[PDB]
Amino acid sequence: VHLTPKEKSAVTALWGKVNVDEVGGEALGRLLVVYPWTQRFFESFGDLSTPDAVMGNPKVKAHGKKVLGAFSDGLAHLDNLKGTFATLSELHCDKLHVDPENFRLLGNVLVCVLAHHFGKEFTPPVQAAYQKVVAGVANALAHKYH
Amino acid sequence: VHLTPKEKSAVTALWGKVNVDEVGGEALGRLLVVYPWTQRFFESFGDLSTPDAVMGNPKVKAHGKKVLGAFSDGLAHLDNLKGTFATLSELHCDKLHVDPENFRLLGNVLVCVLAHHFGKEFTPPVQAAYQKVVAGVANALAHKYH
Amino acid sequence: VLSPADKTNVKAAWGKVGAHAGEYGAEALERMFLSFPTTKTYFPHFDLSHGSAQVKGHGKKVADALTNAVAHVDDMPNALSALSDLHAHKLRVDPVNFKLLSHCLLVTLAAHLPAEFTPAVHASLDKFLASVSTVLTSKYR
Amino acid sequence: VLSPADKTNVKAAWGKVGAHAGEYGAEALERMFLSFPTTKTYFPHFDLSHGSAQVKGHGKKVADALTNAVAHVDDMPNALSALSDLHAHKLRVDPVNFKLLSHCLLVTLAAHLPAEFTPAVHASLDKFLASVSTVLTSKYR
Ligand code: HEM
Ligand code: HEM
Ligand code: HEM
Ligand code: HEM
Repeated sequence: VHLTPKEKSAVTALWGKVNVDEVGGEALGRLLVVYPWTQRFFESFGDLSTPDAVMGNPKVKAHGKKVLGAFSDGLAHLDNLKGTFATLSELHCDKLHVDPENFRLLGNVLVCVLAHHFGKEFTPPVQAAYQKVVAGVANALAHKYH
Repeated sequence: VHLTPKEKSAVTALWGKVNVDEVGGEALGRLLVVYPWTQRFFESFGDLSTPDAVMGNPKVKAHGKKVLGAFSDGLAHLDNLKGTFATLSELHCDKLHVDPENFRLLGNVLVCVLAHHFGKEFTPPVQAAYQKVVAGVANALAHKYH
Repeated sequence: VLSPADKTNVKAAWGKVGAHAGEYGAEALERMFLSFPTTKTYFPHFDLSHGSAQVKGHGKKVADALTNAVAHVDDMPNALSALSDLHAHKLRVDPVNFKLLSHCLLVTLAAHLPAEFTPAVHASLDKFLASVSTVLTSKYR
Repeated sequence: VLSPADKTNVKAAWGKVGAHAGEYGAEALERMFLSFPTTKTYFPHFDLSHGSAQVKGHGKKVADALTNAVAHVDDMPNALSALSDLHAHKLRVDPVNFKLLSHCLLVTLAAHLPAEFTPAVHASLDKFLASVSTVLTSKYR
């Protein structure tokens, strides 16, 4: 993904204020809550019977931290996301068989979580830059499909 | 796209029996008929008021021939579709602003047209190989978006 | 929505399918498993080879559900009520998958009914399968 | 479908929006135009700059349509009947675009209602906007 100097500035500046222990778990939990079919992938995580059960699930909080780590990594290698997610792509694509549309959904939920956490700070231009980033990550993750 | 020797054989063998003056117009017409919003892109083509008006539209038949030509070209350069559709990508993406989901829809309608024309010959394995091809073409055409 | 003409087209085309309904159902499944490998994850207990009696038997079930939908096209929500719960709550089938099966069903009909698969009927069938899909995933939205 | 709880969540969250409805409507549009450039092709006669009175005025219109949907959430098809014809027949808006606007609306609410945008309300709103979207494109399927 190609971000303008002012865009990379907006993204990174925001990503620095991000609560790594929070955000990640919130995004994955909201995905499982908002798009129920995704739960079929984390049955081993325990009880995902209710939103409070999902959001309070430590396995969810923990995996979320991992997911957010992948995004930071993608943030550092925007010039080469395909190479950066090659292993993750193989995982989600060849092993888990997750439909690519779901990588897009997680990216958007992540956008919603950032807006919720940053409020006014998450202006339209800033969201625009982040949409480009999650768009790139989703494509990179799906690259093992094409 | 990577096709197995037996897959490329299936595809090419079928593509040879294809009626170039027919197939192309049939695919584009069915797209405009089945997915009406796509008509907003060909208002200059005249009356697309009814299916018979759409299928009988010479502009539709003519453009279809062009579209089918692009597929044959993609057929010859499967090892480099991105480079092969770079100009077309710029056209549909930067100029026309066609949503990528519609490249997928046209590819599938094309699959339906081939099944209709070839009947039994269009076996599941053969369709499987063609789905891979249209999947590649759609991604290549969208490459100017990512 | 499903217009009076759409309803007529669907009833006529399905009427043509006749006794081969079960066969075409099995064929669409096989086409889906081959063209879209991800869909196979839902059928671990199934042998998805070409002559599989499991796929043969399941195609009959899918066909019968569509026949039910055509017979009660004006009250599909009620008619298919049980199948929605199955696919949504119990199976957690990804919504995207209904479009792949739908496409494979259209491809199978196109391959078996040259005379009937006109652009008009093709559009009617697409809207119909889109309506069946909406009901089966309604336990989502 | 929209469960009794969903209905309650939507009514409550929208109730919070209050008088800022028109403002949030304009904001979601602006967010959509910026994040998803393709959507701009539908507004040639519009100046889509930041202080655009055209976008300000249109956001009010979008907000009022959603208010109508919330007030008649149990008969949206009827209530939004006219808007569907507009977007489908007349405008030929690509269905994909309703998801982009929906997302931008959810993002705008998340940015303005921290206390209310809980995972539960978030899910209710998504289903609601998904239902509004289905009606607006119903003149397709
Ligand atoms: C933006 C897209 C996504 C990113 C960046 C992401 C990232 C990750 C990461 C970092 C892991 C840890 C893998 C490891 O241990 O090395 C993982 C595992 C996993 N992901 Fe994702 N993921 C994404 C989307 C999804 C979606 C949408 C689903 C399913 C609905 C999913 C399902 C899984 C599963 C089931 C695992 C568990 C694998 C295991 O450790 O046994 N992921 N993902
Ligand atoms: C598989 C995807 C597609 C292929 C391979 C394809 C191919 C082509 C080709 C070969 C041309 C001729 C361009 C030239 O004169 O050099 C063209 C033009 C055009 N295409 Fe496509 N197309 C595809 C999908 C679509 C879709 C889905 C839409 C819209 C719903 C669309 C809209 C247009 C328009 C409006 C033009 C006319 C441009 C002009 O000549 O003024 N195309 N396309
Ligand atoms: C046109 C939409 C579909 C129809 C009409 C349909 C119909 C059916 C029917 C009638 C059954 C059998 C119910 C019973 O045994 O009581 C069934 C089962 C099932 N369907 Fe579907 N189905 C559809 C789409 C899908 C899709 C898209 C998938 C997943 C890719 C799927 C996966 C399954 C699974 C896993 C079962 C249970 C199989 C078993 O364990 O025996 N279905 N479906
Ligand atoms: C949540 C879904 C949406 C709602 C509630 C909504 C609502 C409205 C309303 C109330 C109007 C004004 C009608 C009038 O003037 O009588 C309108 C107009 C219009 N909408 Fe939407 N809309 C939605 C989504 C979209 C999307 C996704 C697009 C395209 C990206 C779109 C494009 C337009 C256009 C082009 C007009 C006409 C503008 C003009 O010429 O003044 N709408 N919409």
